[PDB]
Amino acid sequence: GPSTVQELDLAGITDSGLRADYIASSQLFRKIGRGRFLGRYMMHPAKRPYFDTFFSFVCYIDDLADDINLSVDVRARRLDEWQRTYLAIAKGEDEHPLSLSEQTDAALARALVHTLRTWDLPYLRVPEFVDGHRKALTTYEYADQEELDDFLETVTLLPAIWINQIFEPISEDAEELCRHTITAFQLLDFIWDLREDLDLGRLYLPLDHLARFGLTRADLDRQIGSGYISDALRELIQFEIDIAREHMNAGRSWPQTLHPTARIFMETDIQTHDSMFPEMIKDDYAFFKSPLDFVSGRMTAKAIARARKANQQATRAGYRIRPPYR
Amino acid sequence: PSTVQELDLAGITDSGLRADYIASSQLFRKIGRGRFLGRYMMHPAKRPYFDTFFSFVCYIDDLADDINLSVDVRARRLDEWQRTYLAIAKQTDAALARALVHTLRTWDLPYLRVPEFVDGHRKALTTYEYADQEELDDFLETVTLLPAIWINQIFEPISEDAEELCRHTITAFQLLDFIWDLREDLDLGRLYLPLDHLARFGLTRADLDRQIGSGYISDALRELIQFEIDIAREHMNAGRSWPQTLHPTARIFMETDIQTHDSMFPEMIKDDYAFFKSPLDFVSGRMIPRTAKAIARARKANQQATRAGYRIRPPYR
Ligand SMILES: CC1=C(C[C@@H](C)O)c2[nH]c3ccccc3c2C(=O)C1=O
Ligand SMILES: CC1=C(C[C@@H](C)O)c2[nH]c3ccccc3c2C(=O)C1=O
Repeated sequence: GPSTVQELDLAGITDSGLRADYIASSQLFRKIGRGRFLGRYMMHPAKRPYFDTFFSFVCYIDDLADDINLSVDVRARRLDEWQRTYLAIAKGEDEHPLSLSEQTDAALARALVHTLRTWDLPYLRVPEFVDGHRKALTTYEYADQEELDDFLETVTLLPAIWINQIFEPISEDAEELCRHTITAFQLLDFIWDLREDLDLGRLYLPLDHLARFGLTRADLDRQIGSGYISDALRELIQFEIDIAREHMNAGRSWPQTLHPTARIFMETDIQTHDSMFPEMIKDDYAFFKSPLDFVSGRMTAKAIARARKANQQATRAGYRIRPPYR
Repeated sequence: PSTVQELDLAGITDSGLRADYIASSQLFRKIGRGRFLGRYMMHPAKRPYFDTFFSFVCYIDDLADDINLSVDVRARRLDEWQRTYLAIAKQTDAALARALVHTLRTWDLPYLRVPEFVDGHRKALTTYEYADQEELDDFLETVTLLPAIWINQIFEPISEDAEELCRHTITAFQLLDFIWDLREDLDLGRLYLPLDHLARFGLTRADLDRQIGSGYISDALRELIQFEIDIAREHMNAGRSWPQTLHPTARIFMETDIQTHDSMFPEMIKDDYAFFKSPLDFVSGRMIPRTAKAIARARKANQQATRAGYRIRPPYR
């Protein structure tokens, strides 16, 4: 964009090879993150290379894990291939990527290592996130909350608490409010995608939550999208929504514990996910009874103008991003 | 107004067929990534057909383009989808295929020629540049214009001229896409501007690879870019009246699509082609205010069509 050179210059990212990897990672985020990419313009320009690269990493691994053209075994192999490339770059054994996928892997890895080391994040623990995705690929149900927490801690919350530091907290409360907020987002995703995930063979609601309402997995498979849900399924849906609400409410202060330059982004992201609640609930949970055809809370202009002012003011008040890793 | 209610309006009552349409519509929602967002402007009774057709084009495009698979594996997988389709024309693979067959037969389209579209993607897999317009035309004809002239029929033309206006318009959209996504296609190793157009200005692929997105472009590259833009704009101006040759229910869809693509030209040219000098920051297929308003006007125009007495195409059976 008209400000990409401004962004890399403000961050002090001047090596020509490193700049190219940041740009490649940002373009990959544009392509895969799509609407999420526009959130970059709620961030301070000097912060955007790191915001882009971190989101790019999470979105890209998601995309490998979700690619409908690959079997689960081929997805697991692609995750292994990315992890191998990442670790080699992280350890300085760097290989020489040949294929397009290998080149993409390596460019993201090089920018990511630099981003994580810039922010004193545990760059050598990235494989734990990847392992969590690889495990999720062959995990089709969760017996109880403890089992679901394994997925949430490794796939959802590990990267969340890392980007939380890039948001530059101003109070010690931030990590815990981060965990509640992103948990709520992730639980919202499970509820919203219930039909699709069930069609993929995956139940992200804990089996003992179904048991509490006398329901089996087969009950859910038959009813979601069927035209009819039972009273017991309505109460289970309401149960899971209430869990999401409580996490959203327990994390509501998160934006106020973040640097002013990250606050509008997360205020806007919270509002966007908040809009999922009435869409799933209204018209006696019509969302779950039929495949509905509508433009949802996503598929942001006002926020960007407010952010542009907030970012200019931050700079004039002496905001200075920390220097890039050498 | 749910997918179930749209299938009801279309008269599609077979339970297995309905489930196949629902699957094709869910797939389109999943993978579409903002392509064909005008789907929301179509008359609800026709959405099962449009969603199945778009799902088909998106799915094959994405499979051919997925660099998580080798080119050789993508050719095999394209070939396998081809053979499965034809076999059915006589698991999500079979659902899409059954819905596609039914959509195509409902509209008197040559449903047995679907493999020519798949096979054109198969051939482009191993093609990384085109010597001239003639070689590029071979690619346009099977991958781009073959499905365009089929969905044209589903738009219910009111004049034989629709097919030619369709060809002009979609050719302009496709050419525009090559220019707009030049940086990404180059990164993926694909040059969609014919080699002899480069030569006209003394340029090689290395020049484009070096300059696009670098902060600098040469006068020769400016000229090549304007040359390709002029070709696309010529097609856009020739095909622009296409909606006036379509049933009124299809007009806001294509009027808005034409207008959105027409918006791309000044974005690419303004400020001395700044578009080509830095990395792209545009996200395609988003629900901007313009589009939302169009969907609102289309809702009212589709209700007017029904009040005027719009007979729904009888589904194939
Ligand atoms: C930073 C961030 C994060 C943290 C991420 C970059 O690691 C996030 N994780 C999610 C899991 C499911 C649904 C939404 C999210 C999100 C966000 O929306 C978000 O802004
Ligand atoms: C019907 C249709 C079509 C016809 C397609 C459904 O066969 C189309 N082909 C394209 C190639 C490159 C960029 C845009 C298009 C489009 C459209 O935008 C469109 O509406």
